[PDB]
Amino acid sequence: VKPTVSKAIVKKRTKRFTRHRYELFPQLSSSWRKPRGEDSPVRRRYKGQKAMPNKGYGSDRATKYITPSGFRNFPINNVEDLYMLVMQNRKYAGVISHTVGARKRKAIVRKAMELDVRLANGNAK
Amino acid sequence: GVDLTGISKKSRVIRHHTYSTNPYIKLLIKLYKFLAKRTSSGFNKVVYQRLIKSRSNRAPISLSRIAVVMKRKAVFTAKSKAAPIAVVVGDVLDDVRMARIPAMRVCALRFSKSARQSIVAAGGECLTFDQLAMIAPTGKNTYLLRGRKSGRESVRHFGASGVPGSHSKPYATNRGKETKRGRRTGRSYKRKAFRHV
Amino acid sequence: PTRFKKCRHQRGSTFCGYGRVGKHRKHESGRGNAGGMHHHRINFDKYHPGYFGKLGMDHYHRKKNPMWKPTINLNNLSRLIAAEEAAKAAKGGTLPVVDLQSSGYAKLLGNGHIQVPCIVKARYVSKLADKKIRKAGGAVVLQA
Amino acid sequence: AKSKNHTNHNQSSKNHRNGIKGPVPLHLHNSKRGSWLPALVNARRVRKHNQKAALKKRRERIAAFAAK
Amino acid sequence: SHSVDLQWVLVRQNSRFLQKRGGIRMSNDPFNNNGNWTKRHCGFLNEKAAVVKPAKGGAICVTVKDGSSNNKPRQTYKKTVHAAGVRASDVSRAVAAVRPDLADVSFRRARRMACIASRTAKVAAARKARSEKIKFSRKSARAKR
Amino acid sequence: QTKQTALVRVENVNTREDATWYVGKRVCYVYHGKKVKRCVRWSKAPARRSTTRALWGRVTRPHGNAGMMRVKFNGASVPASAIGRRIRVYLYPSQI
Amino acid sequence: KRAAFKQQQTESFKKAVVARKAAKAALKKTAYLRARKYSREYRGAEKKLVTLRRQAASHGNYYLEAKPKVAVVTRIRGIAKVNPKQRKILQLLRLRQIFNTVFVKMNKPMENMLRAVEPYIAYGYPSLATVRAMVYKRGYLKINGQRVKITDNQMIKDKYNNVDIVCAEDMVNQIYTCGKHFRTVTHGMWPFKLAPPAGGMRQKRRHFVEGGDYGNRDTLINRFLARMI
Amino acid sequence: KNRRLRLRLNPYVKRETAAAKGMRNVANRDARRKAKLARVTKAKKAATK
RNA sequence: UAAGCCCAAUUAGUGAUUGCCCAUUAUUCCUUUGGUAAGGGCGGAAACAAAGGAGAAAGUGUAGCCCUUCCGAUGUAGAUGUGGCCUGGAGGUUAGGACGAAGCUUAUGGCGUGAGCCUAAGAUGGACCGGCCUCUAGUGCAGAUCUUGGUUGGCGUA
RNA sequence: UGCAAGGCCGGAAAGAAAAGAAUUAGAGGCACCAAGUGGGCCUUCUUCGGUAAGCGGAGCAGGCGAUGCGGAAUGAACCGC
RNA sequence: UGAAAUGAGCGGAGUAUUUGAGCUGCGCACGGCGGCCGCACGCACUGGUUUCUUCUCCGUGAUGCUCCAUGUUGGCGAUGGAAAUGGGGUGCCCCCACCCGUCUUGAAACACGGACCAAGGAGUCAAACAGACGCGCAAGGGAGGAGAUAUGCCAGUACUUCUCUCGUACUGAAAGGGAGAUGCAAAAUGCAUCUGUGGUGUGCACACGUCAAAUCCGUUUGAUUUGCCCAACACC
Ligand SMILES: [K+]
Ligand SMILES: [Mg+2]
Ligand SMILES: [Mg+2]
Ligand SMILES: [Mg+2]
Ligand SMILES: [Mg+2]
Ligand SMILES: [Mg+2]
Ligand SMILES: [Mg+2]
Ligand SMILES: [Mg+2]
Ligand SMILES: [Mg+2]
Ligand SMILES: [Mg+2]
Ligand SMILES: [Mg+2]
Ligand SMILES: [Mg+2]
Ligand SMILES: [Mg+2]
Ligand SMILES: [Mg+2]
Ligand SMILES: [Mg+2]
Ligand SMILES: [Mg+2]
Ligand SMILES: [Mg+2]
Ligand SMILES: [Mg+2]
Ligand SMILES: [Mg+2]
Ligand SMILES: [Mg+2]
Ligand SMILES: [Mg+2]
Ligand code: NA
Repeated sequence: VKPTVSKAIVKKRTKRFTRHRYELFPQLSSSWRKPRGEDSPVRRRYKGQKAMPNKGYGSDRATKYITPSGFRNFPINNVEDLYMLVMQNRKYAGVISHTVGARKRKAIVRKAMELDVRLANGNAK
Repeated sequence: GVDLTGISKKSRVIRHHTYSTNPYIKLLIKLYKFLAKRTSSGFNKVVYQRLIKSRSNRAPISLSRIAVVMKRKAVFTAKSKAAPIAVVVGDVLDDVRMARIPAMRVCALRFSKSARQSIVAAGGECLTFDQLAMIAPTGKNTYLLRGRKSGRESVRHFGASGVPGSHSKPYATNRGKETKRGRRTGRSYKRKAFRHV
Repeated sequence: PTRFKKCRHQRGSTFCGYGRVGKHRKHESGRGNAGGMHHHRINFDKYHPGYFGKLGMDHYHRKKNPMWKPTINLNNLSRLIAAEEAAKAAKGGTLPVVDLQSSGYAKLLGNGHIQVPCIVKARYVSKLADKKIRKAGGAVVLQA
Repeated sequence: AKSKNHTNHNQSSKNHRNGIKGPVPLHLHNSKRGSWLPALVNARRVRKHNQKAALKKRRERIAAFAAK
Repeated sequence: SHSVDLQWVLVRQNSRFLQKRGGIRMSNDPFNNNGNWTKRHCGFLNEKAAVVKPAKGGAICVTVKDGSSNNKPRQTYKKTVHAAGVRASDVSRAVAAVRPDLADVSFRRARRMACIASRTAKVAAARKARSEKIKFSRKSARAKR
Repeated sequence: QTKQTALVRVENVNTREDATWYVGKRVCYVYHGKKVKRCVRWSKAPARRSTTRALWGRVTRPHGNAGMMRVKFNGASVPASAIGRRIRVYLYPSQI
Repeated sequence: KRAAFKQQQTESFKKAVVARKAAKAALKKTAYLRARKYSREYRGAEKKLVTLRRQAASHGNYYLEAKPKVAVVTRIRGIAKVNPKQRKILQLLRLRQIFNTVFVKMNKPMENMLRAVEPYIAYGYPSLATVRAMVYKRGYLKINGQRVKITDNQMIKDKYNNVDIVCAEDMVNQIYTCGKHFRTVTHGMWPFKLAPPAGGMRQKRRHFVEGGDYGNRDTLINRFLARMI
Repeated sequence: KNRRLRLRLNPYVKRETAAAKGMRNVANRDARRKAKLARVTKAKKAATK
C-alpha cells in the first residue's frame, strides 16, 4: 500500500534537548530537566549555552507523528488487530509489539500481506 | 515590543464548560448549546450560561416565591393570555408556609418530591428542559427565575466582623465565647455598628 | 489521595512554594494561639472581637434537660398535620389536634400567617401566637 | 544592625497597579444617619405617607387594568 | 428508554471497543465500518446500524441492525446481501436504507473488500507455488469426523 | 557570524555597480575529498570521476560599496575551510 | 434527488449570488463617482490657493495659509523607561509600539498632548499622497476586534454603515480634509504599523531642529513616511 | 503597487493615470509650459497697471 | 596629504532631497502554542466495484471533529492548569510469553516542544508480563561536611 | 399660593451646536479564597548630615533585583532594544 | 503548473466614453481704487470646444464540508557487495561560549557545599473550622452506636431506628420574652380579610410596541418605550 501524501516534513529541530552539563557526570542522564538554579546560564539564556524547549518548537499539526515512510505507527498485537487497520490502511501502519513471539508474528505477517496492511516491522520482502 | 501594561487585568474568568459529572446535565448542555448557537433567543443563551454554572451559583428557589412573582405578573397581564411557564435552572423546593397556590407550569432541573406533589395537586405540571425545548424552543412566554443566595450562611460569615459597620458572623463553634472586649462599650471598646461609606 | 496534592506538582521545585528568602521554618509565629494580645493582636481584634475578657453570671451544674424549650411558628404548623387532615380542616368545623411535646416542641411562637386552622396543645405559647390562632378559628390547650 | 526605615519609592506604582478606583456615585450609599435630627424626623413622616400612597396607587392601577 | 446520546456519553472514554494505543483512538467494534471511535460509527451503540463485511469467496455481506429487536441480541443483526459481484453502489444503497449517513463509507468499504478478495487470491496463488517447491518435513492434518 | 550567507570578493569587481551586475549568477566552490564518490554523469562520463567536488550557490546581492557580494549556497552553508580559498563566479544565468 | 430543504437552500443561495453581484456593481459605480468628485475638489482647491497667493503677492500683500488641521504622528522610540504621564498619553494616542502611526486633529487638546510626549514621536502635516499611501498599503480596520486588511470597498462600507464612508477614497477624504467623520474613520482603523525608514534616521535622541528626529518637522514628515511606508 | 487591488479600491484610478500620462507628454508639457507662463505674466501685468 | 579635533556631506555648483555595516527591535512571510478569542461547516448531494483516494465526532481538554481569521507569547519568589509524562499495588477490561516474560546492553532508529514512549539488535537472559478506564500510595534525585556498599586519582608514591 | 424635604403628573432635551471646543489596543461594578514579600540596591532631577567617600538619610520617576539580546574593548544598573 | 486562474493581468465584444491639458461663455466668488476695472483658469451651469492625451464595456457559486493528489529538461537510479534522502558516530574548520548548587543589593569569584557510581533519601497521617468545586436529599439532612436476618461465606453487601445531632429563630448578664401582609382605625394584648413581592430607585429573561442598520425579503442585530420585574445592590 502507498501512504497518503502529505506536505514536506519540516522538523523544526532535530537535536535533542539534553540536560545541562550531563556530559560531565556519568550518573546524569541526558533527559531534559528545566534548570532552576538562580545563577544558571542556561536558565538566564546566555547566548552560547544550551537551548531550552518551549512551545514554539512544536511541529506543524499536518505532519506531526508522521514517520519517514509516510504512515502513522499504530501498535498491534494480534491477527485480529489488523482488521481495524484494514480500512484506513493508507494512513496507519502496524507496529508489532516487541514481546509478540515469532510464531504469532508469522501469522500476523501473512495476514497483513494478504490485507495489504503495511507493517512497520514486518518481513523485509 | 508593544506596551500592554497590565493587559492581563482585562482578562475575565468565565466558565465555558461544566465541571459536573452528571450525564443528563451534559445532554441538556448539548441541547441548549445548539439552541443558543442556532436561534436568536436571549432566553436560550441565558439558559445555556446557567446550565454550565456551578451548583453554588444555581441557588434553589421556593415554591412560594414562584407563586408570588407569578401573581405579580398575572395582574397587568391580559386574562386572555395564558400564564407564562416559570423556568428555573436549578432546584424547586416546597414551602410549608404557603398551602394554597394556583395551577402553574414550572420547568426545573430538579424538583423536591413534596414540591412536585404540591405543584401537581394544585393543578399545575412539572416540566423538564427537553419538554420545554419542544414546546418553547425560543422561550416565548416564559418567566426565567433565580433562587436566592444572599441569605446563605457563607454570605453571612463573609468579611471581618471587628471593623466598624460590619455585621458578619464570626467563625466560632462556641456562641458564648467572643462576647467581650471588642463587642461591648464596658469592655474596652465596642465595634461600631454603622460607618458612612 | 496523595496523587492530587501540591507535593506531586512540586517535585523538582526545591522550595515547595515556601520561598528562598523566608524559608519553611518550624514555628515562626509561636504555637497555636500565642500572642493574641502581642503580635497577633490585629488578627484577633479584626476577626474575633469579644474573644478576651469576662461577661455575666455563672451557672454551675448546668443541666440542659430542664431548659429544653423548642419552638415552632404558626405558619409552620402544617409540618405536624397528616396530609389528608389538613384538608378536612376549616374554620368553624372539626379541626385536627396537634400535640407539640410529642413532636419535639415546647412553645408555639407565632410568626407569619397560619395556613391550617387547628387545635394546638403546647406547654408554652406567645401572646401573639395565641391571639392570632384564635382569630383563625383554632385554639391553644396548655399541656405538661 | 542599622538599616533603612522609610521610603515611598514603589508605592504609587503599586497603588496604580489596580488603579486608584474612583469614588462611589453620590446617589449610592447616601445614608442620612447622623444628620440633623429634626429634618430627618420630618422626612421620615413624609416617607411613610409616600409608601401608603404608592400602595393605594398600585391597588387603583390593578383595578383599572382589570376594568379593561 | 435510554438514548444513543446517553449511551455515548456513558461509553465514550471507557469501553471494551475503544482501543487507545499510542495516542490513536481506534475501534475494534464488529459493526464499525471505519474503526473510528465516533458516535456515528459505533454500530454496537446506534439504534439502527449497517456494516459491510466479507463473505466466503468473492462475496460481500451486509449486516443490518433495523432497531426493531434491539432487546434481543441473537435477533439484533441480520445478514441481507451475501451476494458475489454486487456493485459497490448496490451495497451503498442497501446500507442507506437504514443509515443514509453511512452511505459513502460503506460504498468505499465494499470497494475495499472487493480489492482485498482479489489481492488475497493473487497472494495465495503465489504462496501456493512457492510451497509446491519445498519439501516441508512436517505437515499437520486436522482430524475429520 | 551568520553562516547562511557568505561574502565573496571577486577580482576586478571594485564597486557596488559591478557587484550589481553579478547579482543572480551561479557560484562554485571547488575542492577535493579523500575518496572518489558519486558525481554528475558518473555513468555517462566516467572520466569525470574524481576526488574533486564542487559546492554551488548564487549571488543574492552586493555587500558594501566596494564590489563585495553576498552568496547563498544551495541547502547548506559553505564550509569554513573555504575561507581564503578560490571561488568561481560564472557568467550564467546571463542577461546580455 | 435533493430533498425539499436542499432545494430551498439552492433557490435562496441563487438569489443571494444575484443580489451580491448587483450590490458589488452599484458600490463600484458609487466609488467611481465619489473619487471623481474628490479629485476635482482637490485640484480646484489647490488652484484657488495658487491664485490667492499670486494676487496677494502682486500687491505687496501676503497670504496667511490656513492652519493645518491634521497631524500624522509616528512613535520613534521603544517601550523602555517611559514615565507615567508620557506612557498614558502614548496609550491614548494608540501609539503602543515603535513606528506605530496615527492621524490626529491638530487642535489645542491634541496639540498639548503631543507637546508632552515630544521626544517619543515624530510628526507633521500629511499630504494627500501620504494619506493615500497609508490607507491603501497599510490600512487595516477594527472588524469584530480583529485587525483586518482593507481589500475592497464592501469591507469599508460594511464596517462604517454610514452613507458618507463607503470606499477607500471616502476614508482618504475624511482623513485628509479633517471632515466631520474624521474621528469615526480614524477610530475605526487599526493603528498603522510601519517599517523603519529605509536609509535610516539622523538622531532619534535629538529634536529635528537640532539635527535629530523627534520634533514636529512640518511637511518633511512626508519624506520620512515615504521612506517608512 | 498591485494593479488588481489598486483598481478594486479606487475604480477611478485608470483616469488619474491617463491624466498623469497626458501631463508627462513632451509635446503637451512644452505647450502647457509656454501657455501658462505667457498667461500668468499677462495676468500679472494687467493687475499691476 | 590622520585612521586626531571642530564642522559639514552622500558619490557632489550635474540638474534635486535613502553611501554603507551589524540586534531576540520594526515590517513581512512560514510554523507552533494560548486566548475575555471571532467566524463558517456538521439533515451524508447526486451518482460511482477489481482488472481520483480518504475523512466529516454538535465538540473545555486527545493524533486536538474539520476549515478560516485576528491578537498575545521572556521572567526570580509565588499561584494555577494540563484525555500532561513516569513508578509500586487494587477493582475492571483487553492482550502477550519456551517460536523466549522481567531485568540488562546500544554510532538503534522512529515519534513527542518536553517529561518520555515505541521499534530493532543482543553472537543477553531464563519466566512471567504489556495496553486502556477507574482506585490507591512508603510514587520521580545531582548536591543536605546526606546514609550504606563498592570504586577511584594521588601511587608502585610517602 | 413663599422657602425646605419626599414623591406624583407632564414638557423639553444641538443627548451636548458654533468658537483649535479632546482622546482612548475606552464593558463598568461586586465578591470569595489563598501565595510569596515585609534585608534592597542603582540612576536622573530635588536634596539633609558629612572635608569627603563605591558614606549615611529622604522626595519624584525610571531601572536592576527577576533579563537576556544588540552597543559602549571589559562592567547587575549606562546607550539601544 | 490550473484539482474555483475573478482580471487594466484571463475570455469575449466596440472603435468608441471621458479625464486631464489648452482657449472660451454667463454670472458668482476672488484682488486693487472706491461699481470701475482686472481676474493668474477658483464654484455652479458635471457649460462650449477637442487642438492633443487616454483604451471602455460585459463575464464564472461552492450541486466543493475538509485534506491529499496534475508541468518541462537532463543527472543518478535497471534489484545490487546500490542509488538516494534522513538519522547516528568521530575528527576538523570559522564564529559563539566564565563553575554548578546556594545565601545575597550584588557570585566566574580570593564566599560556602561540591573524587566517581549504585541503592536509599525529605509537605505525611489524624482531628477541628472555613472557602471553592463534585454528588445526593431539602425545611429538612444525616448519622453513630447497636440490632435484626439473607448469614449458619460474608471484616463486605442488603435491612431497621428508638433516639441523637445541626438546621427550619434569635435576643437579653439574667429573671424572661420572641418576629407576615393589606385595609379600617388609633384600643397600654384594637378589629376584618387573606391567591401573597412592605415601599422606592437601579436592575436578566419574557410580553406589547418603536426605531436604526443589514438583509438570500424568510428574517436578525443593536438600541429604545411601556408592564412585570427574577438574582442582586442602595436608601427607607
Ligand atoms: K487558535
Ligand atoms: Mg526530535
Ligand atoms: Mg540573580
Ligand atoms: Mg514567613
Ligand atoms: Mg527593612
Ligand atoms: Mg545612528
Ligand atoms: Mg536618554
Ligand atoms: Mg498565532
Ligand atoms: Mg512563560
Ligand atoms: Mg518558582
Ligand atoms: Mg508501597
Ligand atoms: Mg520516599
Ligand atoms: Mg536540584
Ligand atoms: Mg496574598
Ligand atoms: Mg531576592
Ligand atoms: Mg558589548
Ligand atoms: Mg552567606
Ligand atoms: Mg554581603
Ligand atoms: Mg553562583
Ligand atoms: Mg575576588
Ligand atoms: Mg554558611
Ligand atoms: Na541515585
